[PDB]
Amino acid sequence: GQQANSLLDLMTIRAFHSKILRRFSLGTAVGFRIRKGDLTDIPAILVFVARKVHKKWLNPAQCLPAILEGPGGVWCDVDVVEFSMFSELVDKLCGSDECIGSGSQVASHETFGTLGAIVKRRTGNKQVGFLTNRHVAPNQKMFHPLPPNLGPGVYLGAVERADVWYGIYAGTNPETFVRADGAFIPFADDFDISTVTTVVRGVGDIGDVKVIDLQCPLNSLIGRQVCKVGRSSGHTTGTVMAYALEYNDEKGICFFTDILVVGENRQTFDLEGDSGSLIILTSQDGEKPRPIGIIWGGRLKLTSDHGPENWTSGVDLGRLLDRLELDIIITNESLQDAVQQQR
Amino acid sequence: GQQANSLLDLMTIRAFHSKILRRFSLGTAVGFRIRKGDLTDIPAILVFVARKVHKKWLNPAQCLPAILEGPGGVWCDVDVVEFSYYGMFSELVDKLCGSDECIGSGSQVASHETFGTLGAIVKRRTGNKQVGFLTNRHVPNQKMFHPLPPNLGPGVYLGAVERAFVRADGAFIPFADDFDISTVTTVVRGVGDIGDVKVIDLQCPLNSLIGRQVCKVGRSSGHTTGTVMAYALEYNDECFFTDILVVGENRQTFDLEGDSGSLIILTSQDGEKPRPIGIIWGGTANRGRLKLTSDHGPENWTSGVDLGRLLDRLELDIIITNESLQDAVQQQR
Amino acid sequence: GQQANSLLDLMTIRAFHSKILRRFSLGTAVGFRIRKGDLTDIPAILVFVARKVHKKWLNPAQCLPAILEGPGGVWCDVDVVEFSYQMFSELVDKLCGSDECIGSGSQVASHETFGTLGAIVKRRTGNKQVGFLTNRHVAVDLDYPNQKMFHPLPPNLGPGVYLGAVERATSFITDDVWYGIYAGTNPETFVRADGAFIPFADDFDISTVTTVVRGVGDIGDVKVIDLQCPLNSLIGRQVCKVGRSSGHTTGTVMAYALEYNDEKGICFFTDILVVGENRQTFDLEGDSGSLIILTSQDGEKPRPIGIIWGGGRLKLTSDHGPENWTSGVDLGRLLDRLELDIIITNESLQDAVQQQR
Ligand SMILES: Nc1ncnc2c1ncn2[C@@H]1O[C@H](COP(=O)(O)OP(=O)(O)OP(=O)(O)O)[C@@H](O)[C@H]1O
Ligand SMILES: Nc1ncnc2c1ncn2[C@@H]1O[C@H](COP(=O)(O)OP(=O)(O)OP(=O)(O)O)[C@@H](O)[C@H]1O
Ligand SMILES: Nc1ncnc2c1ncn2[C@@H]1O[C@H](COP(=O)(O)OP(=O)(O)OP(=O)(O)O)[C@@H](O)[C@H]1O
Ligand SMILES: [Mg+2]
Ligand SMILES: [Mg+2]
Ligand SMILES: [Mg+2]
Repeated sequence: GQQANSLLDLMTIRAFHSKILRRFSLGTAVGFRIRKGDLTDIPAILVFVARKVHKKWLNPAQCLPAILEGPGGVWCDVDVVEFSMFSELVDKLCGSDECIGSGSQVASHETFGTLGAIVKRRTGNKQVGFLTNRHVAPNQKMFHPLPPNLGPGVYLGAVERADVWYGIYAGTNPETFVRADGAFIPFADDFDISTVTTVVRGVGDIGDVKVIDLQCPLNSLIGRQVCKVGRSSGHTTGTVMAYALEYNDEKGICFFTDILVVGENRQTFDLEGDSGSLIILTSQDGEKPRPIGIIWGGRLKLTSDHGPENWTSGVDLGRLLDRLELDIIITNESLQDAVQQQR
Repeated sequence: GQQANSLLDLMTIRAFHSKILRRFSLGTAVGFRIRKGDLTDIPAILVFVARKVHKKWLNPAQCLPAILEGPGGVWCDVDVVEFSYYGMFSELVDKLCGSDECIGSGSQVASHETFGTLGAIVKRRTGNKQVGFLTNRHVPNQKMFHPLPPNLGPGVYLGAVERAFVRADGAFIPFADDFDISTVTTVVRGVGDIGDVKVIDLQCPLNSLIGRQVCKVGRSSGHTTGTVMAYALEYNDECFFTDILVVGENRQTFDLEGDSGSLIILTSQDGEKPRPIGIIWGGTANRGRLKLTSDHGPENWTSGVDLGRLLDRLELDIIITNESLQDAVQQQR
Repeated sequence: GQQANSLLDLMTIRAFHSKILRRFSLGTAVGFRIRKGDLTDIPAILVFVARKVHKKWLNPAQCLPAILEGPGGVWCDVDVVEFSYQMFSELVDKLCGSDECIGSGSQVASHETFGTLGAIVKRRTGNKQVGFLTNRHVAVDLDYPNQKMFHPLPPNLGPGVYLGAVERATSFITDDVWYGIYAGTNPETFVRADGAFIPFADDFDISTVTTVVRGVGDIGDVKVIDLQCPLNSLIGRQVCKVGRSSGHTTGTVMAYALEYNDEKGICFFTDILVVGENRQTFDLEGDSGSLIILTSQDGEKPRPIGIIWGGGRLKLTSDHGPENWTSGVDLGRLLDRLELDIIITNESLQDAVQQQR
């Protein structure tokens, strides 16, 4: 009966008790216990409650336990958490730059956001396009910086358009369930890809996607510093606080997202319009920063001294690329290789 | 014909001219004249008007006089004030709203219909001598929880509200039969130990109440300090009477919505314990402007229910030490 | 083929190229080129666009040229500007009803609207009535109990004295269809920013009126905006305004002769554009009608040049957000249009009052 040591361990304990944990919680996630506002190294399932109160005011047997035991004697802690812009860089991202890349504004007749990454299809026509958040509203036409009806811009491409077993074994509410996801926009045939850069302007050259391994120690992901560059807030930095967040409505889970990020220094990590931004691990030892997710477009009580903070939903990048069968392009050389290999 | 020297003097003068004063005012109160934004020592009837303008733009019949004489030649000043009915995050507020291990003055109390602040720990003077708490009376029992009622969130059941123009009033919630009173403290967190209620004497000099610094601890704004600006406020739109008027210090609001029921406490000027004089009244909590200086915009004002007169009418005694509280629990029948 | 050297030079160039300038812009004005957030001394036509973007995202049809040449070879620059279409003090308190006099900056209100008194004026001819000048409200219900001005409030809202009734606008050249077609106006929507004259009521006590501008002081005579003199007499000059909502503010004149577009043509014209100094707004709602006054950095008395017109992004630098802009009505031309003279001393007012017929 060993203590949990990985994201998978926490996720199976959380799943094993999910039906009961939804009875007294708004949702759950996995990470490290947060105690007196500070991150611990104690693996835990984070339980989100509408209002966190002292034990004395809870009904008998309404107090969440401190420990949970899953299959095989693997155990973990239980942690209760309450769930209640103008710069040179932003100016370049929104249309004043001579190149298009990560951070650039992308807009349709219906939505607007940030271009996350330049990617290519692994198979088939091997088209070169970009990756951004999947908006929750088929042939949606993407322009930078604005669609024709609102102002000038070039046509980038159309969003590529693409379950019962979720409601069966995950207990999702089929009427309301949404899993945070990304979308692939292949570049239109007549779009000039020589105007594309693989650099992230506010950070610099990035390395290849950092795959989130669910069996490695938790401090590989939880507590890591990240940054993002988006059209609305420019450059911001945050911390990865949790993984595999489940959110609950009255009849089951209604929201899942892979990554939870909180901005540093009680500052918001993202604003509306930053959805699609690349979530990047900042470099701690001199290596190139590596992306881990995409921002997907409530407040979180972390300190008792200050008010609740905004939180950010992220899509696991490595699993997104696998699901869409895409490769990230991180050099101009790789990009020119990808372009000439389009069929 | 001596000048007015007490609250009673001002009020008897005010009553004698009541109809005449209401004809061109939203309401009246008694206190000290406010001149060039500063409090004077000049006893005055405060006349509250929707919009204060220079006399040159007023018709003579609407211009208020500067002096009024009541029965027996007792006289006072008349002071015109622009007025209207219409118009956070800290360790302390967190404790008041549910994270503390005790319940007391400042603690959040809520029902399915209302929410506010617990003002004082009190007991019935006679009969069964039940121990309960005092808060504002909101304008079929309304049974109260800390911090939240079952339909909105977690909390312990405190008790049901006892039911006793709108006059500002407080209400007594006797603690439920199964409530653990050992979780109650008579300390006002953020202020300390308080002394006994300070009776508002209507015949002593005005400077005992008007102009005194006060503080309150409430679930919405934590600790704030202010000044008592007037007594015996009467309002008539076309309506409501409250005992105490407070304006927050440093052009900062004295209360926010949810602070109603908070204890209004005279700060200690010489080393004695601070003494309560009132309870914040709900309604007019967030609503209401008050022009005090022409340098700054209008300021918020707060309504207070006279505590000493509230306790008498409900026949309650305030409990101000945890020893007195332990005793009162043992004497309940 | 000389460079443009006056407002008239820039405006004739702008007219000669009206079709090209209007096809992809929200509007145009004339002034000095703005570069890297700063005013230059380069005469230019300002072209206002909803979003300013890099050349790489523009079709050659939509990319504006940097220079335009008109008839006779006279040329100028073209500058692209990103565009679009409550304060408490001792002064504001006096302006809103606590002062013992009425004058420029005082609050004036009707049953429907409120604003600022601009200037004390008199008719040149006829009965030579004394009154005041304020903005002409558009989209307002000007029917019998709505042209009645009071200070500070109308009888339904509070106390105040009756000042007079707004005189309907007698005109414009825009109303001539023949001229309108040549200028490209849309008749269905076009609005000319304008002022209005309120003659004082027969029983209004004019001895309660002052010609002083509180917060600035005594003013000189109206400064006529000359269209053939060098641009730096107006463009870039610092101005101030006293109004009921924001009290005293200072700004800079950024452009002249703004023409604003809609789907069919020109729908708004105003004479002056002002931007507040130090990234702070020049006006708030209710300051409309305030006198726009040239500040005197020399020792002469400040001179009025316009009136604030009432009821825009104008993003100038990349580090700061968009700034508000203010529409001003050319005072000298407004006075000519309404056949009015401004009264600038309290002795001169008494003369005009005794000279009323
Ligand atoms: N179902 C519930 N609803 C609301 N609050 C609860 C519930 N269950 C437990 N709590 C509160 O949460 C507390 C446990 O919080 P948590 O597990 O985060 O402690 P911690 O992390 O060690 O310390 P900190 O509170 O500083 O994080 C319990 O003592 C109880 O007061
Ligand atoms: N019915 C009324 N409605 C509105 N305003 C009035 C009315 N009657 C008097 N006033 C205004 O109130 C003024 C008197 O104000 P007040 O009594 O407050 O003077 P003060 O306190 O000595 O000086 P300050 O005005 O600085 O407080 C009068 O000069 C008049 O302008
Ligand atoms: N129709 C249009 N819509 C939006 N933007 C345009 C249009 N035509 C040109 N532009 C942009 O406007 C720019 C010209 O701007 P402008 O004339 O203000 O330059 P500048 O004043 O010398 O420098 P600054 O940009 O610092 O003012 C061109 O580089 C082009 O990117
Ligand atoms: Mg914790
Ligand atoms: Mg006064
Ligand atoms: Mg420019």
